Amino acid sequence: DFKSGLRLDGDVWVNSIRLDEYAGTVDYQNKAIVVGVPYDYDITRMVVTEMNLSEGAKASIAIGETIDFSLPVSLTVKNGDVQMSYTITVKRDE
Amino acid sequence: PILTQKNWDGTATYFQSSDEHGFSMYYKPQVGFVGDPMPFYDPVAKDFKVMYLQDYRPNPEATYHPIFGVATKDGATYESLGELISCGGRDEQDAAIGTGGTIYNPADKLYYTFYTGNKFKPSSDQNAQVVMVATSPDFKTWTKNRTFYLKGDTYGYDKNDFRDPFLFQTEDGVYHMLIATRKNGKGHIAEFTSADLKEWESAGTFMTMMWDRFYECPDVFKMGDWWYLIYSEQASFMRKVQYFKGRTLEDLKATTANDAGIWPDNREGMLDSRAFYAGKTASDGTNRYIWGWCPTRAGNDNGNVGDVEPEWAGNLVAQRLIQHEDGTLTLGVPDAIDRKYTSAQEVKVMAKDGNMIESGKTYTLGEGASVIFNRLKVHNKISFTVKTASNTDRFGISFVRGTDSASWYSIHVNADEGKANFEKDGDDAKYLFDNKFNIPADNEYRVTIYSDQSVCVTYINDQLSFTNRIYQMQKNPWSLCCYKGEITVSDVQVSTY
Amino acid sequence: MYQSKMNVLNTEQYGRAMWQAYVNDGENPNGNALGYAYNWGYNADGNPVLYGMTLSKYLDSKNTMPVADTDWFDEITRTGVIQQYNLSVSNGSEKGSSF
Amino acid sequence: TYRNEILELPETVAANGKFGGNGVKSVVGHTYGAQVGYIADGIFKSQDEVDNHATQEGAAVGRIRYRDIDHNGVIDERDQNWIYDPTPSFSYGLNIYLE
Ligand SMILES: [Mg+2]
Repeated sequence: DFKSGLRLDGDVWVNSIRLDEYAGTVDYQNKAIVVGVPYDYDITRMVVTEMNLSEGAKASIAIGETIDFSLPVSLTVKNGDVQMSYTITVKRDE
Repeated sequence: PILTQKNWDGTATYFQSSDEHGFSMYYKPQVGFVGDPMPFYDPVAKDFKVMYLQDYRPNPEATYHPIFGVATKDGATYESLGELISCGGRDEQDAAIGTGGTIYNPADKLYYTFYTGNKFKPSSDQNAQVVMVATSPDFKTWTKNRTFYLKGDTYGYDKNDFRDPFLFQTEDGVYHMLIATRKNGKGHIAEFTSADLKEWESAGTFMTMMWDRFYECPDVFKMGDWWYLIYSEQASFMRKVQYFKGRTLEDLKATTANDAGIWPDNREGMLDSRAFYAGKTASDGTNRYIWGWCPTRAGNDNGNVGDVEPEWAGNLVAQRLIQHEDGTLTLGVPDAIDRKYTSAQEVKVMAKDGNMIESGKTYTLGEGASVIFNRLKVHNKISFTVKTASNTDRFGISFVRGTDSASWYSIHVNADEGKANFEKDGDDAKYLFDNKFNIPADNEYRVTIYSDQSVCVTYINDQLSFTNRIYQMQKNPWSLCCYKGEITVSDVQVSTY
Repeated sequence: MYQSKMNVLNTEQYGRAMWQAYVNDGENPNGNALGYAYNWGYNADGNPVLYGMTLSKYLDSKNTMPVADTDWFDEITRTGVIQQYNLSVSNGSEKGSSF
Repeated sequence: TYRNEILELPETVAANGKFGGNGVKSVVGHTYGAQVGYIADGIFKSQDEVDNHATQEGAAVGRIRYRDIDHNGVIDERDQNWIYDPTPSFSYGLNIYLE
């Protein structure tokens, strides 16, 4: 009688993602995903191999496409009618 | 409740008008303002789908450049297609999006648009501006090709000055993208050739610039038998729109190759005053229409034009390019805009201060003679013919004028200087700016002013085009004055809708 | 039973009213900075229309305050119970009376 | 039914209007607690209506239109009148008992 039916549950967490053959460490407090490369990897073409966020959650980034991670990339995860923003960054290890 | 109606027709008292958040003729969205236009012709729908940049007064500190599209069959009626290219992230290279271009490849039946993303507070080692591409299957939804990142420093061009990718296809079937960038501290329009819009080869430098200035939104096209490059000057002192002429593409390239300065005509290629910027053209196959943005004024005051440079963004203005037999280009009113005005309003004289005389519909004015007509409306079209005694007279048209009006904003067509000047008359007597044109040899002028809300475009004998932003103009009387010569005005007609 | 239940806006209605106020004032609704993201456009006449809306799941950066639709009046109200038990004994006579 | 009125009141009390009038006009000669305010004659629906109506601060499309009492062409503090009267015209009650 009062609910607007906007499916506010919306599990938008991100479990783990992997760029090519490198895993990423996810920090939820600042919504960050850090991926390190062994100080020689080409960081302009990385294929999004696998990612699992939650059930019914959709992300702007697809699977199988290659992206340039020379700069941090904003990723939007949408579940139902809610959305959540993350920053994916790749560092050349020093 | 009973509404009270004030007799607008009959009182010349100055009135404090107000503008609406949305405009009909000169399109402007109810939210925000339009920036640099992106004209485009759809080969499928056979119409004009012009994009633009959305600007807000409280812009976000990191990423402030939403992109919206405008669809229109002609230059009069416009509709909004909504947001097309979303603004980038805070740390993404496309946080701020610059002017670009758009082509429709029929090989894959896809619309490819190219834009310039500007990094927010970029680092020294990071390119400030990067050209990126987005693809659409039906001009409705757009996906940014994250695999494409064209860097200016790759080919030796400036990292912080790489703007305005204008894409066009020649007859041979290859596509060329022009970038108005800087090379070793010198302005250069660089050309990149491609055959599939995926691999680009730098074909050297397409053109050089003129006393190391900077141009904005270059556009190269062909009109019948001449090649024209139209651009907007980034210099604060000039801040206007200029163009060059050429018989062939090679001729245009050789033009002003190294400071040659071969101006297209005696007016140095002037087309409009500072109230018209980022003029870019597009053709439907029979007509050429140019879109620009008339800037607003700080504090909605016509007097405060703006030091150094005018305020960014404003109202979208569409004009029709006119080609003469000598290759000169002049701006004309669109036919749809001209035909939109249907109803006619009778005019009459309210003020008689100078020594003019009235003979039916024909009025003769001498030195210091000013005649004030009735109030205007939200949309107005004022057409009349002026015959001057000689080719050195100073007549003018003043808006925001009334019996008790302390100040009025005037446009004086000075034949001695062979130009027109927009100034703030009355208690200020301040000269704002000017625009040059060609004085007719028969001392005859056909003055037609098309005014939508606050924007007004004046055409003089199909040769002079003058754009102005005059607040409080609507529902206010307008006057005709003379200062040095003698004038005879006739065929005064006012049309509204 | 509580009958005078004031009809207040839910989450979606509140977001729609916020968007309408923003577009009426001419500002950008996405600048609300309240976790609301509005998908909206213009009609033929240029009047803004709101196709859809989305919300951030957590109202705070610490992810400690999830967004939800709450009926505050229903939460604070209930079905009240009233009990009454009275017992009176009177005894009257011409020589004396009591109650 | 009843009618209430105030006959005598100190000048300072009438001026500050703690007993009615909102500090604008003296409550003397009116019902206790009566308030003085503006008059809302609908809302503006077009810029033509806004221009036709007398000038006022903050006038815009979709805003409240205030009547000009003195017909001076401007809406100010002088365009106020008695509008609130906290006295019912009549109060009635009915009791029905059927056996
Ligand atoms: Mg008044």
